[PDB]
Amino acid sequence: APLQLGNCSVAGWILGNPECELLISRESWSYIVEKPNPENGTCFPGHFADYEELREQLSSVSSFERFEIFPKESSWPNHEASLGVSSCSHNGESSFYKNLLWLIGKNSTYPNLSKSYANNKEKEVLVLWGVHHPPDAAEQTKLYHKPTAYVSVVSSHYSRKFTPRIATRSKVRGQSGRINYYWTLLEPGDTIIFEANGNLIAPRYAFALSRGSG
Amino acid sequence: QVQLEESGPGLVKPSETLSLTCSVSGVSVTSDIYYWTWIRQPPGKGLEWIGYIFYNGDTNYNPSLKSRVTMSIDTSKNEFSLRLTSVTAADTAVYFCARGTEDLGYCSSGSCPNHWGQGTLVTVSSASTKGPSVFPLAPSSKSTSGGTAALGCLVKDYFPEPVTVSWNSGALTSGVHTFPAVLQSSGLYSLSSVVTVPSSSLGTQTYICNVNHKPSNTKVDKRVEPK
Amino acid sequence: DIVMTQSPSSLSASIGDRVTITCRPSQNIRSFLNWFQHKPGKAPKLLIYAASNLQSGVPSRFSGSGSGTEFTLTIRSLQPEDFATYYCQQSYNTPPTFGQGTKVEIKRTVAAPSVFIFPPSDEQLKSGTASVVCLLNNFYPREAKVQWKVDNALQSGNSQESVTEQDSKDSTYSLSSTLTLSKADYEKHKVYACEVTHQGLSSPVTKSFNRGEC
Ligand SMILES: *[C@@H]1O[C@H](CO)[C@@H](O)[C@H](O)[C@H]1NC(C)=O
Ligand SMILES: [K+]
Ligand SMILES: [K+]
Ligand SMILES: [K+]
Ligand SMILES: [K+]
Ligand SMILES: [K+]
Ligand SMILES: [K+]
Ligand SMILES: [K+]
Repeated sequence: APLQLGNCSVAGWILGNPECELLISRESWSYIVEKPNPENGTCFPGHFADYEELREQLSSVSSFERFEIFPKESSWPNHEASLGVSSCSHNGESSFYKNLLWLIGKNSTYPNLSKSYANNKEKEVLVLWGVHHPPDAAEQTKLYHKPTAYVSVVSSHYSRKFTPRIATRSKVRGQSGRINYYWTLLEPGDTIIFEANGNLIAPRYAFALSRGSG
Repeated sequence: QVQLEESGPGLVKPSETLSLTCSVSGVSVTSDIYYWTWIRQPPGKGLEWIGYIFYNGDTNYNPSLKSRVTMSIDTSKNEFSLRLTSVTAADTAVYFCARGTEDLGYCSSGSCPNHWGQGTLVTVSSASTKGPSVFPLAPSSKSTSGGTAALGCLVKDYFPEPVTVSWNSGALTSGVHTFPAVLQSSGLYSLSSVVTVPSSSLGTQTYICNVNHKPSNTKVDKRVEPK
Repeated sequence: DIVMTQSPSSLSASIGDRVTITCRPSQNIRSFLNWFQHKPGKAPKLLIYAASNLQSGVPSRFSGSGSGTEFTLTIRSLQPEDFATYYCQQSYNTPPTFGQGTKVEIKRTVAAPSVFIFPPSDEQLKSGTASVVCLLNNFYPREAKVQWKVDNALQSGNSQESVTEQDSKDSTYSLSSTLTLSKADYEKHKVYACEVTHQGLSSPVTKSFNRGEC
């Protein structure tokens, strides 16, 4: 069947833009009908890696199951989460993507974190995350309590290291900083590992899925 | 915050090389995210992009400028620069330097300068520098016209642009009109500055126009007095 | 190569009016379009980024809209400080390109010039050239006809005009006409006259002087 995204882009839907949640749910579909110009997507500004590839790889899907890869209320004992940002508002209140978690310091510190997930499911798992690039050194210290930071993500088929680039960008949706979005398909039996000492927009919801109508 | 200020030769002869320097303050030219840009506005025209340069050495220049375009970056002075060769009159322009911030989600690389300097005028001709003569435009003996009289100064026969004019060392600004220069048939420029003042004040108040032609180092204060 | 066509090229509007400036590129450029404001002798300022995003320090009256092949800058309640030339800029293909510009001026009521004539200076006269100057002060609209008459003969080709930019407080223009003559010829004539026609004058105004007679 077809998957309808209403006023939303593939990015807004798959990241969980707060305005892209009333969507009629679907565990399978043959194509993605999306508007030539969706209004709701990356509510927090940034570059979305490999985006056309993701649209194509999600265009036809035989099984699609959301699951809490890193359970929000139980997986982050030493960090807090942002309560929300104005550019991602819902019902007149600051919010954020449903599928990511904006980790911030706790008790004036941001401890090193290391988090792994082994795909014991028997299908590919789509994992999505982001890296925050604050507009100035004062926001960097305010959230992450250190001037520089590292984010690392590694699987048997994905490996990349990220460094926040602190600089004032032109405002987009009122925001001078940026969040760049990344994703990978974790194969059955592989493990993905996240390591960071700051600037990680962590995965909260991931997706077990069967690409292909077959 | 960031301050960018262009400096350069106000006058350059044809077939010669144009050199221009942007002094950057508040941020380091060593950044890996920020890019540096030159833009130009030919007289009477709009805005033409010259090119960009990144500290990684990646650069891109406007095809229109063929291969007369060079930019460089001086980490020691925190500056960037532009070099343009085989200059013609078509290169006469205000030159702008600008910073941008790499942002691939909303801009192609090095293509969105967002903090610009005020610009600097570069005239290309073989003509010679020359300072101006300043003459008084006296308030006429025919006074009490509307209770208001007009006086001023004529600044004639100079090259190249620009000239600046003030009155009473900055104390008189209301009612001043300093006109844009015209290019006379001699190839020299001329302009006038005028001011309307109460006719009541012609005997008591003193009025002086301060003119400055930096390229000839001419600074002149001309007393303007009632006829 | 991407050619940026703006409309209109100039416009006059009243304070409080809603102004619309349009930009069409030669191809689709998505939202890779920015708008700048430029005042003579000042640094250009980026008002809108990526089609719709307000920048810091820019009043909420400024709005940007559109995508692909049509863009619109809207200024909702025109203010005197909005006097400027506006430019759209495409950031989609390598040679960044700007529209030709749209000059914004202020519409106001008709105002007649006050007219003044200035004989050449004795100082000048010592150098062999004579400049006679005519001043049209604080008028609107900009269109005016200034004719020089020497001993009642109409001149032509021996004068040059210059006009100021619109005044910040009264939205008026001022203008000078300079008549240039040899000293020898100046000394052969007696009656120098500047004749002014303007919409605010119910008939032409003439200011004149008699050489030698103050
Ligand atoms: C969603 O789109 C609407 C326009 O329909 C816009 O007003 C709003 O800012 C967008 N919100 C998010 C969270 O994307
Ligand atoms: K993107
Ligand atoms: K995107
Ligand atoms: K924020
Ligand atoms: K980096
Ligand atoms: K804003
Ligand atoms: K004179
Ligand atoms: K007229």
